[PDB]
Amino acid sequence: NPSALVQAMQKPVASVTDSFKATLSAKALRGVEYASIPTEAGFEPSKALGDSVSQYTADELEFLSDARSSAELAQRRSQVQDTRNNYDAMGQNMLTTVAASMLDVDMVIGGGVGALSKVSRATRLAVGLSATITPLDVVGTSVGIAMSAIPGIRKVAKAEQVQQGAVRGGVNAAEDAAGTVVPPKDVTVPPVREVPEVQPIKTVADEDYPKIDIDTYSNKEHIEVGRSLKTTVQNAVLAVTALGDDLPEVRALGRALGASRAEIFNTLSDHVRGMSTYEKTILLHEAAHAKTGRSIRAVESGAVSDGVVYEAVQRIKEIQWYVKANVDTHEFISQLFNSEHFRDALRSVKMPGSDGTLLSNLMKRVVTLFTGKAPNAFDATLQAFDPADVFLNAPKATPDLQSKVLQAPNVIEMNNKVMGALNRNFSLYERLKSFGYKASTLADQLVVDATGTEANSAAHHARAAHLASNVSIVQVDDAFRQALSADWPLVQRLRHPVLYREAQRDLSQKVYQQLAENHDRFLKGQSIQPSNDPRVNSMVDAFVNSNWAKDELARVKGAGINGADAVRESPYYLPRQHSGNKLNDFMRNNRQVTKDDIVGMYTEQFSRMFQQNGITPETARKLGAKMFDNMQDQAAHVQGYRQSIAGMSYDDIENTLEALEFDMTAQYTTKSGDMISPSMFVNNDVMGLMEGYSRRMSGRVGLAKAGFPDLRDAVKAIDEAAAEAQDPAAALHAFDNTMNQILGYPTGEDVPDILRSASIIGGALNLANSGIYQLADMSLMLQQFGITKTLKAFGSTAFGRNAMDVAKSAEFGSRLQDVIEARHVLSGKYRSVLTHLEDNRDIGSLGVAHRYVQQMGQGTRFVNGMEFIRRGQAKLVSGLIADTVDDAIAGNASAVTAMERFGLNQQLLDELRKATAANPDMRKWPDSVRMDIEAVTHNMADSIVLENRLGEIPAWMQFSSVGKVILPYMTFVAGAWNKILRRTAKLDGATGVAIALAYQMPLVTLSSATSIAISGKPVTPESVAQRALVQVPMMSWAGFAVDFWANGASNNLAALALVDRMHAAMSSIASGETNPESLIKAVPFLSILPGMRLMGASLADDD
Amino acid sequence: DVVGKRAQDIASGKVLALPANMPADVSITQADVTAGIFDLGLGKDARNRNMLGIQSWVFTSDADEKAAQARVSQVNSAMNNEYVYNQQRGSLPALVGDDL
Repeated sequence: NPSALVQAMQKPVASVTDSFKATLSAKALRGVEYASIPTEAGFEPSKALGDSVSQYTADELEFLSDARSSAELAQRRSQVQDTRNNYDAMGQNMLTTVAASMLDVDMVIGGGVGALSKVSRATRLAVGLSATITPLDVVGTSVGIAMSAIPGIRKVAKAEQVQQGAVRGGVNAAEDAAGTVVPPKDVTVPPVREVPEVQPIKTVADEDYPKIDIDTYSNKEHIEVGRSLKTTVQNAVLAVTALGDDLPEVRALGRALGASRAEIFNTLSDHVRGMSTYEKTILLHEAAHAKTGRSIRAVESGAVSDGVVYEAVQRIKEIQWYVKANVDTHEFISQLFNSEHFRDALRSVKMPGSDGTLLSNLMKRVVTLFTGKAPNAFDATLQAFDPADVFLNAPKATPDLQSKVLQAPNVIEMNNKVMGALNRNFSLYERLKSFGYKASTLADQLVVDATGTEANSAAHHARAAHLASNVSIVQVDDAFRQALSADWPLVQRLRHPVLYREAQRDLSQKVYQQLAENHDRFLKGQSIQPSNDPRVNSMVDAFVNSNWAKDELARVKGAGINGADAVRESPYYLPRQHSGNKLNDFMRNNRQVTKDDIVGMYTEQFSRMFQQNGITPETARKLGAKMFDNMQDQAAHVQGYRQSIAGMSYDDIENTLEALEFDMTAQYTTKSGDMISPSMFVNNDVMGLMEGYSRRMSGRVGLAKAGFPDLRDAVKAIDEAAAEAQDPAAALHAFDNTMNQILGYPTGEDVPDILRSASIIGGALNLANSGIYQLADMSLMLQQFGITKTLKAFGSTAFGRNAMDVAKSAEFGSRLQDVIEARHVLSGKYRSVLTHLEDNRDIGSLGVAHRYVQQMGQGTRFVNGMEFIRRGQAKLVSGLIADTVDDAIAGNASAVTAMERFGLNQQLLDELRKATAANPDMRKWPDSVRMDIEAVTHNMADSIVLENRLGEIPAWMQFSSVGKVILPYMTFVAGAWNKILRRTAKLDGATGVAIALAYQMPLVTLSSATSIAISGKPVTPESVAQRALVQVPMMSWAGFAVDFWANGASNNLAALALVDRMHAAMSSIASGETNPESLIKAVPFLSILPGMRLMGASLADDD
Repeated sequence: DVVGKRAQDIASGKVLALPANMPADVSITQADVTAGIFDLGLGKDARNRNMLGIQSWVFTSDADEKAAQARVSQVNSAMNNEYVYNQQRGSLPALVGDDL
């Protein structure tokens, strides 16, 4: 009874997750490697572990509770063990665990076993060790070490020398044998000479590796000697006295001081030996400034009330006060040293309260300070008070940086140059402001990421909104993968690449059709019913519970974005569009149907739709013809804004009327008697229809919150701003290109999405003293290493020659650059080839996939990585075809006689030459000859893929000079792959970050080399390495690592979540706080260096 | 008694999980061939009492050595594939080293 009152009046116990904050805490970034495992009905991770739950550290349990089936749990329990084994070795040295927080890719990108726990432990360790004298310096130095170890390279060896060395082993290692079998009484020499079976290999220290060191003394008082070796004052002084036999018997003063900062010499026992007697006395004279360390402690409450020193400080401050009336402590104390007549001034006065000159008693207390022995050594300092390269230096603003391109004379220029090399956006924001004043105001509303105010640009809000969508797109992506996990094991996918693609098109059609019924039934108050195919029910369920459909309709209504209330809502909603690809592909197989029929088809619909408004027949035909002209533009990716300003960009009738309801079942009849209907040309895929909608709606929502809820005034504000600069034409083009990028339209260039980079602008001073510049400088030197090794590798191989040489020639370098950059393929005439290759073949078509499926670990890290290479190779092939077609049209006979192998004839060529002459722009081919040259190219595209598999040059391609560089490429890369797997043999994260760079680095090198030559300057490795930085700054290199780790919707979460974690830390730093947590979080680009080491060094190894 | 104790020791999760890559100590080398592995016991033909199928057992040329060297690597690759397949499905037994 009474115990009821006690519990009735208590307060409820807190949750068991309110504690453990900063340890438990985003599941998508942790289950990428297990995505394609089917779910198990009624599985429960807690009920399956049973008694075993008592052997984990409260975060391993967090990582283990995500299992959805027995196999997933079995694999997670395996990964947790490798995670322990890796960190056991690194625990041998405390400092190395501090640098593990910034250099383990699994922990900084995603997929590791706990990330918060490691960071929250590294911060505590860094704080503890400092009790390299402040917590920031411990973080800074922990990475300077662990990266300065010069690597060793393999080299061929002579067999005899190695065998001699190995024979001196065994001997010198068998003298410890007891020899109780076959005693010495029974030994004899064998009648034949033996020889061991060692391999002929050496090891040699590398020569091009840089000598990396970190500066940690700029922001503190320090002593420079001979203006390297770094030591402390209390260490240097002792060495001077010991090796100081040539000093006046001053030596006792040195001994006394040695028992009482940072020092740098530009082997310690010999540095002091190479000094004259005079200098090494000035070294002690400046070391007598030890007072500063003690003046500070008596201003702060460190030396609370300790006698002697506390009284000496008070009676020095009293004298400091006295001199003002009758004739901070640091300046007075410094003047006592660094001047002559100042001392003479104090001699001509006696104290008002004791015997002795004012100067005499002042010195009495300095000895108490820099010695600490209470109140005879005054004679020594008196005589030490009577040009050398030793000085005492106050803190300076600009650190010492080793890289060439970062040095600047003042703090503003250095800050401007540092941020340029990290983020792409900064150099764009800078270039926008040169267009006068109106541009400057408008620039702040589009691209900047303000750190000190609420009003923030449109790109920031769009980035913030685009994460919410992807958190729900992923849950549906993982359901599609699981629906085909059975019936298609990895081995089968590699054999039948073409057919595998249809297994997805079938499910997409089924699910899309199923979601149409349940929407129309929901909207009319009827009842929903399930289907009889078990996959469709699961796919639909994963869609309703995803919940993004209502979220988007709620968000878009926020801020009232134009005519958005007209839309209707339901959990099964899905937009509607036509597809220009399905129209062309259908019109290719059938040639009885011509343009004359599609326009008539749409005319019938348009005439019936607007009957009540008295639509005259002429307008019906005009609208029918303008639904075809702007449908071809959709397939070729030549659209842009300024054509969808009336409303939103997802209605097919508004976009047709703005340019000056469909039955979808009514059947039309063509000339040949074939029947046709508009349903055949509707879009069907789901994911490609979800991402497109989400990306553009995020861009519209972000733009509204910046102050432009409707684009009509957004256009006007640009037209008015451009008419202020000296060249209005360029400014308008720049702003149009920026707006197209923000809204998510194809600009035709090959660049990463604008949302993936930040434009932080804020306090220059606070950033400099945080120490970020030193860490940015280090990561920028290692580029020299990789690029130098790549240039050497090109210089070595025969294929590297003539390939590094075509790039210099003005006759061909320009075309090779265009082929690498994919500038003729991404949009315009030729995109049909890229579309056909992109979504009609699988990883099994590479050929290289078969050759490595068993060395590489046969897991997800193989398939996830191979898509990146597919999407790399398709662009090269398409660019080669595009180049060799224009060359043929130009007049090169040797190309024409190879073009005709696939079906050209005089009739097509004459018309093509005629058409090209009238108009060289040609955003698209004319309707008269479209369907023939289009088929000619597609036939070629297929053939090359079959003959080129091995990495060989087909016989009929011997004419093309540029093709000699592209076709054999994949054999060159395979060489680097073999050497890396001969060094690690695992394919873990560090190996992936090396393979991706091994594939992607050389193309950048060739493009940059071509770019430098045409500008009439010499091409040296340093020049190439510096020019590469203005194409792919550091934060874009990490983009490739993410691209090789995850694919599709899961990529966006990781790529975006790194940037905000950087902005949120630099904002806090700029405000005035420098918590080491902030420094750790503020440099996510530093993760790829250890992976860089493996690739960079591996290119020097012998075969 | 040993079996009974081991069963309920396994049931309690006292055994560490194996890595994702097979341990180096599980591979087969010449020292294991000398130890007597691949011995098939009694048989009719000389070729049918060694699992590798080599005939010469008294005087052997280098051609037999090359075939043996290739076949050892073949068996190692087969074992690696089997181990990977078993590990991925989460069906590996509670054994280590020589037992595995």
